[PDB]
Amino acid sequence: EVWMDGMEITQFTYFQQSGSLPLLPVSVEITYGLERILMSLQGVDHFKNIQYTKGITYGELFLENEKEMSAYYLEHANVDNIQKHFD
Amino acid sequence: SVLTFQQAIQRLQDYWASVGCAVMQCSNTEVGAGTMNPLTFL
Amino acid sequence: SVLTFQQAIQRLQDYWASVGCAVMQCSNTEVGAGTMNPLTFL
Amino acid sequence: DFEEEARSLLSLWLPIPAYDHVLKASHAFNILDSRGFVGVTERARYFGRMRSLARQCAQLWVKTRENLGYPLGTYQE
Repeated sequence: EVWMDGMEITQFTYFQQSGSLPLLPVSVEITYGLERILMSLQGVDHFKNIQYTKGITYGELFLENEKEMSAYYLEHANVDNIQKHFD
Repeated sequence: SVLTFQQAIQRLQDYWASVGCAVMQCSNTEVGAGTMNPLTFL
Repeated sequence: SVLTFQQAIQRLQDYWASVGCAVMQCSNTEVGAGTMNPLTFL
Repeated sequence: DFEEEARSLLSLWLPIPAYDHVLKASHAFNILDSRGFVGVTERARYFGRMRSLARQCAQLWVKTRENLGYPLGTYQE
């Protein structure tokens, strides 16, 4: 994993199993995370201040989706019409 | 000035296209990570 | 040269990013058309 | 099931998931039409149900956003 100035920003992996059968040839996986990078490159401590484009902020797009999908996944998710859908 | 959130993408996915990677789109099913998308597990 | 498909997007995004539009990601659920997206109807 | 879930969510003043369920409800009708198991009399019923749900879901977003003071801006003249 790649630390830029103390922050873990990226993971970097060579694959060797997938499913249950070994790999041939092996793959390289690089996975950037683009909100832990932008807070460092911009001097911001709370994601809802990240500048999305010139004029609009990240909070002012995804805040209420962050706020009221939490109430769904956390309190009001009907929990038997999911136990059936699983099977 | 500083890099905004969409310029980060608009530069990452053109650099990695100069190298030679194909640039696909995301899926249309909810996933928890990226390494389980249909086109990096299969 | 002849235009390719993966750079027509790069020319149609960096243009509308200069007029003032804010480019975003695609839909999440299977949309039957291009209008029913929650980013346009609501 | 999706129609009823959308109605129940809309009754609780939750606009975004309520409209999200409408898309996956309207996809099922199209996939039913593709197979060919929808008659010529149920078409009107399906269209009426879907349009009623969409109409009663749309007029909730405007009522939800007005209480926040319109942070983006306001248009005049």
